[PDB]
Amino acid sequence: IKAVAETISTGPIPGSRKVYQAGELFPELRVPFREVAVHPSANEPPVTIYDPSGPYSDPAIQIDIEKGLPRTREALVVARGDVEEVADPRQVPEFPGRKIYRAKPGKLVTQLEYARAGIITAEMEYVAIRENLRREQDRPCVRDGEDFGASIPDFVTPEFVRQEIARGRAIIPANINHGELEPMAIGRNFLVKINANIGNTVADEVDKLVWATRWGADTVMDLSTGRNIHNIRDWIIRNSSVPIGTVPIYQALEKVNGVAEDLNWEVFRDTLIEQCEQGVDYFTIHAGVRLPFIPMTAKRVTGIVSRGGSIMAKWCLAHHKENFLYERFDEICEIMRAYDVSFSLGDGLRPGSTADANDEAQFSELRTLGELTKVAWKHGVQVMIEGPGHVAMHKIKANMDEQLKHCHEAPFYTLGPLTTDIAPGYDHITSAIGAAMIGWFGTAMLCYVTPKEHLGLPDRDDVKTGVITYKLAAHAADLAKGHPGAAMWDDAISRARFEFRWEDQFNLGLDPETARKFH
Amino acid sequence: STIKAVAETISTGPIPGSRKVYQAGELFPELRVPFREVAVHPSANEPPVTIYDPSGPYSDPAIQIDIEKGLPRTREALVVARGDVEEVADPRQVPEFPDTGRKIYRAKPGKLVTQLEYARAGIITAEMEYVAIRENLRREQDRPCVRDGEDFGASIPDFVTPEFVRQEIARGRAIIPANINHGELEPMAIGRNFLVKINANIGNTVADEVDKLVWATRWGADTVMDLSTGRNIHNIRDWIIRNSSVPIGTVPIYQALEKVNGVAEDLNWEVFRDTLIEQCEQGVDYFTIHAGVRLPFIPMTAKRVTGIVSRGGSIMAKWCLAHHKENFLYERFDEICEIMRAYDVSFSLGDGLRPGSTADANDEAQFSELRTLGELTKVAWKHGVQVMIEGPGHVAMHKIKANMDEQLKHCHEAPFYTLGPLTTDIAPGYDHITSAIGAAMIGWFGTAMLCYVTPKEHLGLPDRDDVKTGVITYKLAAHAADLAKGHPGAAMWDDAISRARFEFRWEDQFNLGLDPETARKFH
Ligand SMILES: O=P(O)(O)OC[C@H]1O[C@@H](n2ccnc2)[C@H](O)[C@@H]1O
Ligand SMILES: O=P(O)(O)OC[C@H]1O[C@@H](n2ccnc2)[C@H](O)[C@@H]1O
Repeated sequence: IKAVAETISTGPIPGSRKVYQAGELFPELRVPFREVAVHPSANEPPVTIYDPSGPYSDPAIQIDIEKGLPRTREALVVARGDVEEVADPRQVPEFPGRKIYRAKPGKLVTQLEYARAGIITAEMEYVAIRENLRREQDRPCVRDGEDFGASIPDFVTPEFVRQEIARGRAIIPANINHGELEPMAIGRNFLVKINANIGNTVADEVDKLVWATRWGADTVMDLSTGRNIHNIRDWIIRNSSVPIGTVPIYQALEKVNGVAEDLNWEVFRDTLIEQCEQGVDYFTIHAGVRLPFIPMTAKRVTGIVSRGGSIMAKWCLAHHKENFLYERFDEICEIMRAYDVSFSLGDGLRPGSTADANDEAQFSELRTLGELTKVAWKHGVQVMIEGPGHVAMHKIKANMDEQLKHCHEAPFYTLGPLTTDIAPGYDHITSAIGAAMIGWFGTAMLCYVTPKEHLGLPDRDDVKTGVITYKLAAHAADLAKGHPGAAMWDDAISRARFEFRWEDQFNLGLDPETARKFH
Repeated sequence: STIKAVAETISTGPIPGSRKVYQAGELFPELRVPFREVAVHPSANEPPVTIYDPSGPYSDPAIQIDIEKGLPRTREALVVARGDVEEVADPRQVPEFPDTGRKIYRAKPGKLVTQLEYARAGIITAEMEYVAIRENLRREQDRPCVRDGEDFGASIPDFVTPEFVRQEIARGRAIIPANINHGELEPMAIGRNFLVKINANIGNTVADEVDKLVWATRWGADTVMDLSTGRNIHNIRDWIIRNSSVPIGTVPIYQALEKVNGVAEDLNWEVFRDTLIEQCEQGVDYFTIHAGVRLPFIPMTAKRVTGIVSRGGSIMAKWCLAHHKENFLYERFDEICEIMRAYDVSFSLGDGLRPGSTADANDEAQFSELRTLGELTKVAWKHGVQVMIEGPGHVAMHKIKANMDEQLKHCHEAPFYTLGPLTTDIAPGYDHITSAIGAAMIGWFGTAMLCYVTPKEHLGLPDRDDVKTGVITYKLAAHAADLAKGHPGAAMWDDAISRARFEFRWEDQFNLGLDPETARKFH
């Protein structure tokens, strides 16, 4: 509590300052960016950089993790008139005022539902502003890139955001119970986003949360297992300005003392409700691990490597019945749409080795995920699809084409891929290669990999390394795609290099203090 | 005294988890071709895994290292045996290395001497069999084979034979950098149809540099370049070459420039010429030479974001603008070939006009130079000199294939040798990563050798630890390319380590990684 209050890193990002752009449709919005001014003699405008760090890097805002972040999104949600306060919330150190919400009976609360109704929500304008990086349409816009048939506009408008969401091609993860959130969008026609994984002291985890988003993590997932992951997660969500994801089966397994066999729908249901009221923005759910797909993995070089996938497979095998997450998929949807939680359909059968890439198991699950996508959309629930994994370079394009076709252009969310298995200790690098390429091919979010992958638990230095690696991978992809806003950054830093403006070069880099130190 | 400094600092002995093994030549029965081998747990019932090993005798317990004497000159006797070279009457003489045991050689007038000349003459040399054996990683030659990859129209065989190697050299599509005066060399091949090689740069105390050489090759550097500037550069380089089992490259203009006291305008042919001969006799295996930076090309760089970033290129640009004359490396190219051919030194045609930023990638100057390199290539071949081509640079991902396409066409499939490329400019201090991305991709598209990049790129001088990070980063990039190309030897390594991860054989997982000590420590 107090041990965290000091250990966490706050203050402006070295070389820059927090700036805000206000909304027009919703005049009270303040959309955050960070700004990097260069030498006056350079005679250039400051450079605007996308910033997921939150109020933590704004000295005007008092931080107190014991109280949580300001709930600056709560008012915009209540004002829509479709949510009511939950009379008696579910209940499980404890986090020390916050009302808990749920859609009114018969009301529609998801971003997808709103978008299909023709409605531009506050979150949507928020995202449109955020995605433009304060660029003005004052100069001609010439595209240099190859985006493989994507529809990235010269300039994002709130109406474009609504169009993308309504068609299922973008999502805004935004539980009505995460009032702290600074809205972001995931989708091919926007900037490539990245995810940081946290989870095994409360301070340590909040710390990694703040550290991860300080350096550019766009979402964070709390992958905690073991004792007291509910209370733990309170501390993270209340103090997070980025979307927070989870794998609900992890906690459900704990309730049944780590026995996959003893898992059931009731425990999983209770867990969902608990996490919905908590403010979790997306759930990874391995509903595509079907009974008959499991024997397809017996011949694999590395079997089933997914944690969530292994758990479901163990249940299916012990009972010899169809995956109950797959079975109750409609009932899962009826819960999530009441709070606007997004689906992240998991790859239980992802390749754990390049030998296993693009095999029958992986693709069978993938095509099943596409089917479930349409069922999710019918209930008005937003979706993204999870991908591999270990994939040699010549198979990465093929991964992307299978997803695009079989999953109806829903956003893709990958773990790497790692492009070779032979370099433990450097897996952030083997995966950065695969991550940059697949993002180029159209992947919307990249889950990070740290050097400790396959070996140990990431400390806050491994977290940073991972985040910086994936930020540069994501940006390399934006640039190759010809994203309208990518090359101003590269050109700014390159003009500084040219003129020997060493300080501007450091301040414009993903990691200014490391660059200055090495110089 | 320097010798104590050196012998104490350098890392020697078995590479953790593996042991030096040799395969004997058959065409040349005295050849001993090195690999390293990693045995896995007996309960796995698997043969040891054979790994390509450029570490040299430093990790061979059968050999007693002694830097004062240099490395075993195991190559001298095969060179001499051909009867095409003779001792130099009066060798050029420039902490000095005790170079008393080494005869210096030069081609006899009218004799064949270069690997390219022998190859075109239908001759299979000791270096050719050596590399063919090496490239096979001790795999079984009489075996059905089916390849899973996409090599974009390469000509990779299921199994490398000495004649395949000869054929590749003769058409100019592969080289073997091997100066007759580098008797310590363990021969290696560079070519699209062989394993992707990597290069580590060192240079700026002698013991500092010899350590980096040993450290670099220990972790998998296939060649090394001594990019030293300033004073003592000839004498330092003695300590490197005599103690290198890998090919050593330089950029001769760096030294030529020092002889004329930093003034690029005072360079001239006489000083360049004398530099070439000195390094030829020293045993330098390849010369990066920026002969494509032509006078009319220089104003094209004016419209660039970062202009001319090549050090060698900038030096030549300065000379040209000052004397208002065509690049003399270009004008006297013929004479340069006649010198190199007499010692079998390979050309590395430098990219003086490479893009220093993604913005300038694939522009007029870059490609104008590339087509010129392509024309110099034919002239070099006419003189019987081996050639590889140097390339970018900073290039965003979507422009990378186009680079390979232009190179293959205009430079007639000669081997390509890239520095990265870096695929974005905004991560100083992580440029080994931004460039690993480009390097793996262009390796996949057919690039033969990848010049590495460390976290210090653009910022500082790499220390011991930066050199290793760069080397490991490029080894995995080069391997990622081999795997994606469907190279017949690549999958075995990845599969072995994946079986170890699956069966929870931690020791084996550690030992089969590019960096065993790190993995064990992280675990
Ligand atoms: O599938 P398992 O349970 O192994 O791993 C879940 C974690 O891996 C991430 N992921 C992303 C794509 N595939 C998997 C997912 O977002 C979460 O961070
Ligand atoms: O062009 P300059 O003189 O800056 O750099 C030459 C170094 O950079 C390497 N290189 C490789 C491809 N392009 C450049 C070349 O092999 C040598 O190692």
